[PDB]
Amino acid sequence: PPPDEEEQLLAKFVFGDTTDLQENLAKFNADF
Amino acid sequence: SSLSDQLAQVASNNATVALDRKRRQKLHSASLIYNSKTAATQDYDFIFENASKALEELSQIEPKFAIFSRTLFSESSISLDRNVQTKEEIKDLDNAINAYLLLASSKWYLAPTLHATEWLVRRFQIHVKNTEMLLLSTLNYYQTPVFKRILSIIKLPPLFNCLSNFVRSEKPPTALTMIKLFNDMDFLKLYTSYLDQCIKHNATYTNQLLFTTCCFINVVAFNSNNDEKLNQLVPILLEISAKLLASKSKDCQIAAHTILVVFATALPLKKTIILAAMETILSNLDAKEAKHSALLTICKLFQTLKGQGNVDQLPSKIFKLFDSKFDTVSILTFLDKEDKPVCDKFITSYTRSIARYDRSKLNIILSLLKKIRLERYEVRLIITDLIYLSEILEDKSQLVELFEYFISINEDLVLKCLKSLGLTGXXXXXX
Repeated sequence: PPPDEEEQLLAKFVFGDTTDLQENLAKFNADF
Repeated sequence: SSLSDQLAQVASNNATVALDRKRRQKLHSASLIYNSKTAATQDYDFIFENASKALEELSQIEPKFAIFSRTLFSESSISLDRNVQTKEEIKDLDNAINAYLLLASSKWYLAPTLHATEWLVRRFQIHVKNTEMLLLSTLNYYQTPVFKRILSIIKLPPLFNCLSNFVRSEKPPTALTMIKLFNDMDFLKLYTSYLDQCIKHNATYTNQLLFTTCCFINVVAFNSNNDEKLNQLVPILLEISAKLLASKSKDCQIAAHTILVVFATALPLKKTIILAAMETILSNLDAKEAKHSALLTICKLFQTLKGQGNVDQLPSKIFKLFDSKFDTVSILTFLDKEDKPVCDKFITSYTRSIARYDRSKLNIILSLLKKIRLERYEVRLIITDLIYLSEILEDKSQLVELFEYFISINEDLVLKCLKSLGLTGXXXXXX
């Protein structure tokens, strides 16, 4: 059984994850 | 070297690493808004409330700050310390904050940017790690009280050693000491690489872009003696003004005119460089208010140089481009201005190019000469071309009326050029 989204939103919050945050850093260079 | 030299080199690399409590109470205590006692007693959680509440106001002023709340000003970005992360991840934290201080630098008089950057000061340690792009973004506010606070935190880099006497000083850093910064040949090479980075994002604002040139004029001014110093200076300044003309913005283009005209009067540039500069001024010249400033460059640029080929005909790609952006009627309304600038050495190169390339409109070539009192050698150098044109062109009555203007004034000048080339009776026989 795979994890859903709204429980995985609870995952990155409760486990103290920054992997969602760290990927948003390397995604952008000159978005303007 | 010695021991204490190498062992103070470790101190710079761990300038942010909080090790003892007293080390933390010195690093965390410094900030932009709160004084040294009330700053040390508050969480990052407290600071993030005031920042994210303020940053949503800046997103209302312009929507560009909305992206940083996803990455830097997000709630998950409290746990991340710089020191824990790898070397590739830190450069992305720099390239976010370097992208941040561009957008931040414009709205810097406003109160919400002071509460916004402070969390990016105190959590992300930009007053130690990257204080070049912190200071280069905010280098134009030297009179303001907000830059006096910015000095009261930063350990100054080795390139900003001129301001090092103004750190935690009473009075603001004065206007000449800002010039002693820009007088260095290395500090300019930042402020190029800051500006060409700042143009690519197309966020260059009016008060900033004045203070660039108002320093870049003075650097040419303080070095107007040392001809060696100027010779090594224009790979720095003219490569800006080349890239500063490539801007879509009309406001950036007028700044390139201020640096070009000032440097051209201070150093006689070559003919090929001035014709190079005159194309790039012509090529990206779109708006109204950029055109008026652009015409007073070529008015002034052609008078700076003087030598053989001073009054040469313009090249083909140059001239029709100049006819494309500047009209032959609009150049006449320009000469009728009661400012009446010295348009003297350019138009005698403009008129000769008409005589060779276009030739359809020589009604104008009379009316050009009534409006400007020319120089002595220029009129001779014009009339030689028209007499060459008199033989070659399929003979025309309006060309006869041009010489009637020179039968009116300087009759012997018409004779002496005919006595140099050709016959006296043969020209009047030709018409």
